[PDB]
Amino acid sequence: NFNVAHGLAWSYYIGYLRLILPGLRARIQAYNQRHKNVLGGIGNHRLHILFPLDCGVPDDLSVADPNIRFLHELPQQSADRAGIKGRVYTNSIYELLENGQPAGVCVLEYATPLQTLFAMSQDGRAGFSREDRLEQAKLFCRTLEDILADAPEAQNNCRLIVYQEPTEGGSFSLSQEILRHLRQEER
Amino acid sequence: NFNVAHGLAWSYYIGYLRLILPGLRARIQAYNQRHKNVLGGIGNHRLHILFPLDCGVPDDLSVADPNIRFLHELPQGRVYTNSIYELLENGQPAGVCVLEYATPLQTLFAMSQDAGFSREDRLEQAKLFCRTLEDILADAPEAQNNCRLIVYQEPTGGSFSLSQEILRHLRQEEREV
Ligand SMILES: Nc1nc2c(ncn2[C@@H]2O[C@H]3COP(=O)(O)O[C@@H]4[C@@H](O)[C@H](n5cnc6c(N)ncnc65)O[C@H]4COP(=O)(O)O[C@@H]3[C@H]2O)c(=O)[nH]1
Repeated sequence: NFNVAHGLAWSYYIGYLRLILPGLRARIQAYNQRHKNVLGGIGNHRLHILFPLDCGVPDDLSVADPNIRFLHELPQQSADRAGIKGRVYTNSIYELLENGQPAGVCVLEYATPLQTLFAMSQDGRAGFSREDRLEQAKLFCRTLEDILADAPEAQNNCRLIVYQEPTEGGSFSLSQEILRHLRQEER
Repeated sequence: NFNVAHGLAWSYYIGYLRLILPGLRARIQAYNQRHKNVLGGIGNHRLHILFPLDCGVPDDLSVADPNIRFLHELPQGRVYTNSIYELLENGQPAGVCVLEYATPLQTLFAMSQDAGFSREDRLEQAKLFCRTLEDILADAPEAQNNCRLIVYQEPTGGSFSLSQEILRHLRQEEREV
């Protein structure tokens, strides 16, 4: 039984989003304070989560797209978690380039449960192919969104950036996709 | 839909157990080399995962039992650290091991506190989570030999001694070595 998406959504919400999002805005503030009249401030205070519905996450997106560039990590959030003293949650600020110059800066990351789905389709078991990985990833996204619609505070502290990928041409820039979202929160 | 246990089991094995267990021996013996002549070695090389079925998972193990005292961190993108604890019995140290809870049970717990999820629903997801993960471990001798579930049903305050439950499993593991 590989019907796993509902689990992934509730696990992501309770085990990460609802634990890390109430502290995010203060760790962005803290970082702005440490480098205020040097680095320049992060204005957008929401966590940007990439959701590639093919479940293709690279281990270093900075080296993936040359228009996405690691800036700094936020101040760490260390916490005792279920017997693990000092479990560490870290988050990263990235810069986005457009047509040469910089154009965006935000706290950004991939939705980690999509890696789970990815490993599941590669593990050699019988009834879980990319087809199923695809429908699981969309059910995951759907359920997580349903969950956030009933959590206004968490919904106001992050932004979900969902996209498929054309596996052919330059039909898609991920920086372009992120920049459009940042210019929608514009509003 | 609250059939969550299946996603919890696959999540916990694929995104954690599968990724930390292979290099657990090496972190232990690096610790043993660092701390041999002073703090002392860690004999038992396996991760011990507490699995309370009532989903009572405090973040500090000493709060669940004063006889479980933190000894030292097991050190070492995304970072994975663990905690070595020592078990007191009759006021004296009786066992040492890398020990932690199965964090996803906290997901089950918070779901019951809400929506559409009751305490019995929770207990049955906890039991389904347990069976599926144990099904997965039986299929992965690699991972199966380097961890141990410690499954129990008491609210971890009482005349139930969680430290005794752990010391029991620790001795049984020494027996089949
Ligand atoms: N980006 C990011 N995501 C995280 C982090 N911690 C958790 N998550 C996400 O939320 C997890 C569910 O939280 P939980 O701690 O209850 O999970 C359980 C947790 O008990 C265990 N685990 C994973 N990493 C660690 C860890 N570093 N330390 C201790 N336990 C860990 O295995 C986790 C499932 O891993 P996963 O597939 O990455 O699952 C999502 C994972 O997508 C994190 O630090 N960074």
